[PDB]
Amino acid sequence: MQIFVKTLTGKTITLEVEPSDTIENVKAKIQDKEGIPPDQQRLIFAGKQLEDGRTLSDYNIQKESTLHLVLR
Amino acid sequence: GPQEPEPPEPFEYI
Amino acid sequence: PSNKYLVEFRAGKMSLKGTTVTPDKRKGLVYIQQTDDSLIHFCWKDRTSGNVEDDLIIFPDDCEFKRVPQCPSGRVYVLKFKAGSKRLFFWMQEPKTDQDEEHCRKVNEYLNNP
Repeated sequence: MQIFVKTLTGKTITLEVEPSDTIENVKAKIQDKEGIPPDQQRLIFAGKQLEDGRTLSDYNIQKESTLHLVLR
Repeated sequence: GPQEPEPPEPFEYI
Repeated sequence: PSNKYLVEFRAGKMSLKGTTVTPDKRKGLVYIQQTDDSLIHFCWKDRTSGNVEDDLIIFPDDCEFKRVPQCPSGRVYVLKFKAGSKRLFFWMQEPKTDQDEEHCRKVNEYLNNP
């Protein structure tokens, strides 16, 4: 499924993900596409910071959702 | 202090 | 010196089950705070315990904060997440209504402006 990742002021990217992808899998995909190390990424959706160890399905993240990326 | 309002009644939201 | 809330007002919570929204009777406080990472937090605190029990990080276009016209016995507002089904309901606890609309404006302005 397609989702989007966007910083407040930065580029939008699309990712190809599955509901079973973990948050750390998504951070690795962002690193592959944008070069941002996972430790510098915070992902937020629907008011919640997404925690390592959980899946997209755990957070009810559906196709075409936008995850908000906050960088250090 | 001035009395705050009482809670509203439950209502339907669809 | 301590960082201060951008807006705050007394309000209780309500909960939706099925199609019925029922009030929580507790005294509470809605506030918006910007943390020093520049993120905007929409929060609700229990005024009796002082415990912050909701703290959501909100980005522009996540949400709308709107009057709910379906309730005539209170001033009920909903924080609606535009992309899905997530809703948080509140009922104003200020004794008078003369800052309700300004509070609503300020919530929307702080949540939706970068």
